[PDB]
Amino acid sequence: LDNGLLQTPPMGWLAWERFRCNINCDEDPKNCISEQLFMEMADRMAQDGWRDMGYTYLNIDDCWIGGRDASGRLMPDPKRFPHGIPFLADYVHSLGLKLGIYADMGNFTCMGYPGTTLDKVVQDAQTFAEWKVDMLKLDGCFSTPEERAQGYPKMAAALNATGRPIAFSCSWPAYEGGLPPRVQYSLLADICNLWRNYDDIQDSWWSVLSILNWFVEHQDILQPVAGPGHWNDPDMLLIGNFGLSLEQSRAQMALWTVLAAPLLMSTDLRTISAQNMDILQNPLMIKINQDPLGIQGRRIHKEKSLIEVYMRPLSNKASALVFFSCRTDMPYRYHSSLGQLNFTGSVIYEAQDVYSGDIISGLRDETNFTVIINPSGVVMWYLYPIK
Amino acid sequence: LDNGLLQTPPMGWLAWERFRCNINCDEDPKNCISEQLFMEMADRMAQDGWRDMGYTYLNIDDCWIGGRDASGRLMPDPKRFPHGIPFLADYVHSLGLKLGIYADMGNFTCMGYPGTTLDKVVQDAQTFAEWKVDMLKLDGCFSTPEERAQGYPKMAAALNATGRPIAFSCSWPAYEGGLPPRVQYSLLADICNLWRNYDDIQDSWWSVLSILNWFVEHQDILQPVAGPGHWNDPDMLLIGNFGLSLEQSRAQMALWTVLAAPLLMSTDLRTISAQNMDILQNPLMIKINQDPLGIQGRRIHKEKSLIEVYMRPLSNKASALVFFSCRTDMPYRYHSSLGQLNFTGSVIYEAQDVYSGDIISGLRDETNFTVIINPSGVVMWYLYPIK
Ligand SMILES: *[C@@H]1O[C@H](CO)[C@@H](O[C@@H]2O[C@H](CO)[C@@H](O[C@@H]3O[C@H](CO[C@H]4O[C@H](CO)[C@@H](O)[C@H](O)[C@@H]4O)[C@@H](O)[C@H](O[C@H]4O[C@H](CO)[C@@H](O)[C@H](O)[C@@H]4O)[C@@H]3O)[C@H](O)[C@H]2NC(C)=O)[C@H](O)[C@H]1NC(C)=O
Ligand SMILES: *[C@@H]1O[C@H](CO)[C@@H](O[C@@H]2O[C@H](CO)[C@@H](O[C@@H]3O[C@H](CO[C@H]4O[C@H](CO)[C@@H](O)[C@H](O)[C@@H]4O)[C@@H](O)[C@H](O[C@H]4O[C@H](CO)[C@@H](O)[C@H](O)[C@@H]4O)[C@@H]3O)[C@H](O)[C@H]2NC(C)=O)[C@H](O)[C@H]1NC(C)=O
Ligand SMILES: *[C@@H]1O[C@H](CO[C@@H]2O[C@@H](C)[C@@H](O)[C@@H](O)[C@@H]2O)[C@@H](O[C@@H]2O[C@H](CO)[C@@H](O[C@@H]3O[C@H](CO)[C@@H](O)[C@H](O)[C@@H]3O)[C@H](O)[C@H]2NC(C)=O)[C@H](O)[C@H]1NC(C)=O
Ligand SMILES: *[C@@H]1O[C@H](CO[C@@H]2O[C@@H](C)[C@@H](O)[C@@H](O)[C@@H]2O)[C@@H](O[C@@H]2O[C@H](CO)[C@@H](O)[C@H](O)[C@H]2NC(C)=O)[C@H](O)[C@H]1NC(C)=O
Ligand SMILES: *[C@@H]1O[C@H](CO)[C@@H](O)[C@H](O)[C@H]1NC(C)=O
Ligand SMILES: *[C@@H]1O[C@H](CO)[C@@H](O)[C@H](O)[C@H]1NC(C)=O
Ligand SMILES: OC[C@H]1O[C@H](O)[C@H](O)[C@@H](O)[C@H]1O
Ligand SMILES: OC[C@H]1O[C@H](O)[C@H](O)[C@@H](O)[C@H]1O
Ligand SMILES: OC[C@H]1O[C@H](O)[C@H](O)[C@@H](O)[C@H]1O
Ligand SMILES: OC[C@H]1O[C@H](O)[C@H](O)[C@@H](O)[C@H]1O
Repeated sequence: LDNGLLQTPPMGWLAWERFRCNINCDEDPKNCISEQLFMEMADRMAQDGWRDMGYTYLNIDDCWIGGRDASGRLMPDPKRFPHGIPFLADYVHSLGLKLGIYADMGNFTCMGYPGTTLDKVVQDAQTFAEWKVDMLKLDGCFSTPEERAQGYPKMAAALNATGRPIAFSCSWPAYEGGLPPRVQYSLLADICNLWRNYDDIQDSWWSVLSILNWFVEHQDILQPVAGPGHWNDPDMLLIGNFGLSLEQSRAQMALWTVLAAPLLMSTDLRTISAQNMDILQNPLMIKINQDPLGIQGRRIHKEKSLIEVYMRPLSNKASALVFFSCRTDMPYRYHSSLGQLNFTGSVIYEAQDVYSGDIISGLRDETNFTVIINPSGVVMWYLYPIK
Repeated sequence: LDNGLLQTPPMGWLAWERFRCNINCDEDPKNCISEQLFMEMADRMAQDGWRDMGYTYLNIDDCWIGGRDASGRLMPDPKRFPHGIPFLADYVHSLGLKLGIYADMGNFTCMGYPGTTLDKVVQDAQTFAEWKVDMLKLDGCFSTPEERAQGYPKMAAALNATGRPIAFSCSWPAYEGGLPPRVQYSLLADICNLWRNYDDIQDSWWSVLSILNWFVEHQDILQPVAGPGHWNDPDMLLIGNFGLSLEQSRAQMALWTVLAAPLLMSTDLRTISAQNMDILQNPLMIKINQDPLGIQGRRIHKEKSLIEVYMRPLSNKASALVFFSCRTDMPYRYHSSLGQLNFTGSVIYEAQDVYSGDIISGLRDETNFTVIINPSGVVMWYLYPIK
């Protein structure tokens, strides 16, 4: 979408994966979807280094809506959002952050809350802009393919007309199988800043691999359509939650980064461990994710030893390499050379290990190197020519 | 097997899952299959509370064999085991531990090392006894159904004839699909102390789940056949390795415990975290696993919320309950009562949460309770009557 927004992938926090549709504020006041939850997360983002590292979006997901008023104007749940959305937006802006909200192009949201039907698109866009929202996630439950085909372009146009810059996250392609001929990616890129192509992430390694596999199988289609202002969205980071081991957490971060994915966390920032914070706030990792070229990476090699190699081109003739072990046994000593990974001759390279900080220097194409990769884990290099 | 051994499930350490067939001691001297590795693990088991908690077996797996001498007698790899197996057993015995060894009923071991063919069964049994081995794991690679049907009883008879008590771990049923009519559990119970029924565990949550689900699907057959002296073996514990998150690690321990499974670790005891050590060395968990009745537990309840309940009867009218979440979203508040979990009578119970240590008092059959279960995680209760 040509609205000047998201020239690099959006970094932030999204409520959904961790907090879902928990509206029982009587039994569970600390973890229910509410004004309090978002304010407390905003506080952590501002105080604990998150905003400073680039995580700027605080996004509300499903289950915020209370109904529509006599004019058809959207309202939050009065008990869970007693001060309303402008209050929350103003609060988030006062901390140097941006606020995202959620709507559904259809009769209802996926959890059955009031939907943004075709005749409500313009009104709801105007409402969001008036509230000073900075991002909209438009889901596609309870609609037909033709309704979505009208509705997503209509919303992009309605948002534009408000005059407020609002980042547009579309779920349109996920509902149509994510692939040609039903999905037109040139069209999507003209109307959306980012799009959910595929299944909802769940808090499991199986879910991560399932998404990873789908994006890799279809990378010839998906890789070229990504760039500044228009990203593929493999869904939220699971880092800080229940399903991923340490190696797996490091793996998702590295793989989302080489895929030029949004770094949208969804975790309790109030209780996040130092170890998981270290992953998400890794400065070189973020630098790579936020590379100005915005070129999505690809899997470039697959071995029968079950080691996969991913490569992302970066600015200043630099590259990111992810050595990824799909093995389930033990650490694997992977022997290779840059020449075997299709690098150009005569150039001498240097690598910084993104997680350890270690520097490997004097790498010519023919230089043999060994990387030790843990099972379900990665080794990630930031690679650059040296003069 | 009526040899006076394993009246409770065996507890110890097995090399395979974590260290596999790593024989390259030139490049990896600290992690290769060698006498040093086993001596170092023995020291850890003696010094770090493992032995005193009940972890007594230290088991060599595949890839230890050098060959056969002129008389056809097995010898360990001379470079990797320079002092010989008797030296290692001596060392193990001096620390109050027991030594386990590996052989294969067939042409070769699964990794292609010399096999214990039918004409070598007796000689190998005598060799292990002379070496003062305490446990034998007999694999079934590179053999026919008829060879196994002859060989496993032949080895049991041979081991018996040596006069040395040697715990017998049989993989026979795993090569036969693990089920009747192809597997005869009445025979296995008479000739083996424990048997691998099913697939090799790998370092992943998916692997734990597939094993757990196979054992649950066939529990009507498998539950009754286990007891003092003869156990089902769902394979090694993964706790301390790479593939399991904290919740999943706590889950495998709890679930292996209610299944009256062996507690055979396979992890680097030199670098194991305190958090993982606290799981494996949990005194009440071990007490439950080592319960003198040796009655294997069952899944007693399954709900659409994807919460599963397991129950294991224990000595002194006590029970172990495992509330297991197969959800992949967020913590779940499970509402139940003992009466809904098929507890009868007017008995008043008290429960101790095995992980938190918390005590819940005044539980009658009708009393409503709530437990909070994390995704891919468990809540475990030790439940007992009070008067
Ligand atoms: C509502 O929708 C409209 C129409 O889509 C949006 O207006 C566009 O906004 C974008 C982003 O700000 C504009 O793109 C920028 O144009 C700059 C100059 O273009 C001029 O010249 C062309 C002809 O050559 C004219 O069409 C145009 O009117 C301008 O006069 C560029 O300099 C910018 O360059 C950026 O990208 C390059 C290359 O990637 C980088 O090197 C630079 O660093 C820089 O970031 C950029 O391309 C676009 O021109 C606007 N279109 C129109 C018709 O005005 C609104 O933004 C949108 N409003 C809201 C509220 O969402
Ligand atoms: C080769 O194979 C034979 C079996 O064919 C094995 O012999 C068995 O060995 C076990 C273990 O040593 C014996 O079990 C023990 O029996 C002891 C006495 O029981 C006798 O008396 C009763 C009278 O009612 C008879 O019914 C019974 O047949 C025996 O003759 C007990 O003292 C032992 O009790 C143990 O368990 C209790 C738990 O309640 C504890 O309190 C005790 O401390 C103790 O640990 C035990 O039950 C068994 O009797 C033998 N069977 C036969 C048929 O002889 C060989 O061991 C095996 N050889 C090798 C080396 O593997
Ligand atoms: C989006 O919503 C529209 C609007 O209708 C509204 O929502 C419905 C689910 C009902 O709750 C309505 O009371 C409400 O006005 C849906 O269009 C409507 O669908 C309903 C139910 O399918 C239709 O009523 C049915 O008519 C058939 C006869 O063909 C009977 O067999 C049924 O018993 C029932 O009475 C109704 O005609 C229709 N109304 C309009 C104005 O079109 C629409 O289905 C829904 N779209 C999607 C994609 O979910
Ligand atoms: C286990 O091995 C036996 C022994 O034969 C060995 O393997 C042969 C291929 C050859 O290399 C011999 O020198 C070895 O001693 C296998 O039994 C033989 O099977 C082969 C078929 O390849 C056949 O030619 C012979 O007649 C068989 N020998 C006898 C006398 O039994 C057996 O097949 C192997 N079992 C499994 C399941 O792998
Ligand atoms: C790299 O190592 C391989 C061993 O696999 C060796 O054959 C080759 O000569 C080495 N290449 C160079 C240029 O050192
Ligand atoms: C248990 O809870 C149910 C509602 O879930 C309630 O109807 C019932 O009265 C409770 N039972 C007791 C004994 O309090
Ligand atoms: O109910 C909200 C839920 O709806 C869909 O499933 C989306 O794909 C999820 O990301 C989430 O927004
Ligand atoms: O209907 C719920 C919906 O949620 C997401 O958008 C998924 O991508 C879809 O495949 C579907 O499961
Ligand atoms: O090769 C060693 C390997 O062989 C078989 O697959 C067994 O089931 C494993 O437990 C292990 O002993
Ligand atoms: O040789 C590996 C071995 O591992 C397990 O025991 C399987 O159940 C067997 O069928 C066999 O594949």
